[PDB]
Amino acid sequence: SGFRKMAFPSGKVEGCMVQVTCGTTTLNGLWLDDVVYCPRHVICTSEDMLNPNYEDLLIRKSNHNFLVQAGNVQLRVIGHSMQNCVLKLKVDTANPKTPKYKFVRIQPGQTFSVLACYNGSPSGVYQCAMRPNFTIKGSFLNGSCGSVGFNIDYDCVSFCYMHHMELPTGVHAGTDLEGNFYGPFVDRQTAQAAGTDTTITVNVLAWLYAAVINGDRWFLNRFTTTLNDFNLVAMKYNYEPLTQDHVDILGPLSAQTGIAVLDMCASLKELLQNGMNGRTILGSALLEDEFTPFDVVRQCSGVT
Amino acid sequence: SGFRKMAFPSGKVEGCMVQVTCGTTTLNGLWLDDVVYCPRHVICTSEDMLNPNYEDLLIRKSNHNFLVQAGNVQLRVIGHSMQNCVLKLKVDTANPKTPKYKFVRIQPGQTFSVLACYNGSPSGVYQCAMRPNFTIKGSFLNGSCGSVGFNIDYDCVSFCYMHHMELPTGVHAGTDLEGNFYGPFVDRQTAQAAGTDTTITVNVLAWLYAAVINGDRWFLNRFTTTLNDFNLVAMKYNYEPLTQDHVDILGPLSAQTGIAVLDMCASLKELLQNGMNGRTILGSALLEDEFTPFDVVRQCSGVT
Ligand SMILES: *CC(=O)N1CCN(Cc2cccc3c(CCNC(C)=O)c[nH]c23)CC1
Ligand SMILES: *CC(=O)N1CCN(Cc2cccc3c(CCNC(C)=O)c[nH]c23)CC1
Repeated sequence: SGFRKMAFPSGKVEGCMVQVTCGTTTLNGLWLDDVVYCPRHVICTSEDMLNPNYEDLLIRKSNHNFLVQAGNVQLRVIGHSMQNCVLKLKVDTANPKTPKYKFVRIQPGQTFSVLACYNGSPSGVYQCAMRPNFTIKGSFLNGSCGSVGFNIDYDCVSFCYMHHMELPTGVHAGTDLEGNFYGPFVDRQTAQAAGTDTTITVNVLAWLYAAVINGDRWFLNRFTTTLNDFNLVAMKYNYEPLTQDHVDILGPLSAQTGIAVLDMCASLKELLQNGMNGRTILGSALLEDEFTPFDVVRQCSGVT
Repeated sequence: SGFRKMAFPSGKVEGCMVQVTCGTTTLNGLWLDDVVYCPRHVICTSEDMLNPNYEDLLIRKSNHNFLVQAGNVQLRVIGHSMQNCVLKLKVDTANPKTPKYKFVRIQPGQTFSVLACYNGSPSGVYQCAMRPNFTIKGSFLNGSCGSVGFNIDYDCVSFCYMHHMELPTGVHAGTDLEGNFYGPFVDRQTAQAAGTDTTITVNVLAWLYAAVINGDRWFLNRFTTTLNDFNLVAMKYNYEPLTQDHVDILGPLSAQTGIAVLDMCASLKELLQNGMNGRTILGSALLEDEFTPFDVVRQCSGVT
């Protein structure tokens, strides 16, 4: 027992990290097979960052301008191309440590692990959720760009994120591995509005189910509610409206604990309206929304 | 910017994990060079767990009874010995993936990453602190025993923990890599008192410094305090007394932010006496104590 914000083991991704340098700018790249993927802003200087014309900036660059170093060994760049906001540098050597992998575009509300890197070297790993507003609340300093987010299903790494920027608000924005940004963000140093964020209701309910499984039960009550009633409360407190799809995903946890999903909604309703009266749930003094129903089941069943 | 409970990249440790089976019991082992380290209770059945005589149980076992599997390859066991609460199985093959490593006994209040494993397969990674009462609040299910805790300094892994047990209270106990338990715990299925836990004061102050660096400043006040005064409040709220050694360790963060350590103590004093009035600090609604001053500096400076 016990419940922690657990990230996937990062080994398979550490073996893919490389340093990409173009001119004076250095960031991280992801080496899979004979291709290195990195943010296209590796070709900018601070002089260009306010309003870059990426097509024009990339035209002044040749394969020999992209310096790719895997730890201490230099990769020979034999092709370069821009796809959306990523650069794909074809190298002459396939990464011997390339795991089985997929490129996936995750949905808002889903979670993933991030391997923060600096100069191609992994520094740490943590679990994130893609916010409903398509930002992530990460931990990224200058040089962390090109660090990736991923999920691991047995032997397969599904890469879902590459870090590109920090908003003036301190939240993070990035792309899928095809270079398409999550959200309305553009890779330009400009004021950018992150939309109104909401709390991921299905994840809070999943975490309440994890709390019951792990012993924390004080919040369970004698009440029930309806999806309509619950959603009136969800709206007042800026929670995502709960749908039957969310109830269906919570089915396994509802079955394991014997607590009907709408009964758990009534516990959540009372916690929203009354607060936690100074108590904690799974060591937290707030309602946690960064565990999906899949994460809770995995952490409570023991999947490797 | 941004602040997260970040664990070390687990790659170097994933390459050391093996499955150890003895009779019907399976747990995890750590393969470093030609030795596999695992909890000695791998030789028990539930029939033995209430009051085992480990010396007698180990005498009924031969090298061929210890089945060690590294992923899909079987290791040949050529020696076995018990050191405190660990077994050391000498194998005929040195682990090709053995990183540079040390065995260290961490101090209470220090942090480390845990790579939770099942059947020799890594499932996830999270950051822990060794509680002042020598327990850890982890996430471990049956079969997780033998999972290890560690720190990573550039290329060197310092193994500090091996998981052995869950107390009836749900907290976790284990040993250093010489098999010596942290705390008064014994590897026997019996009622065991974890001492009174305290909050790691120097870590809460370190996390308040991380909050200031990352923008969360609402808690800073116009007050100061003394070590004596602060410690009267620390005692009332079950915080560890602050010493000059703790002030000295906070020196770098005090210098970086320009907030004198005793001024930060006065902010902490007011948070303890007044609570957080429904506000948050670094996304938390409670005072976080699982970041050391070293962790905060590493996460805020970018060390890989
Ligand atoms: C992650 C990293 O290493 N960074 C250093 C280079 N920075 C360049 C860059 C790229 C795209 C968008 C940028 C913005 C958006 C506005 N943000 C702020 C804080 O003003 C700023 N710099 C950008 C990315 C970060
Ligand atoms: C971690 C793991 O895989 N476990 C399964 C085997 N268990 C055996 C064991 C070893 C040492 C001490 C034990 C206790 C102490 C009392 N705890 C409770 C909850 O009653 C129980 N089982 C023990 C360890 C866990």
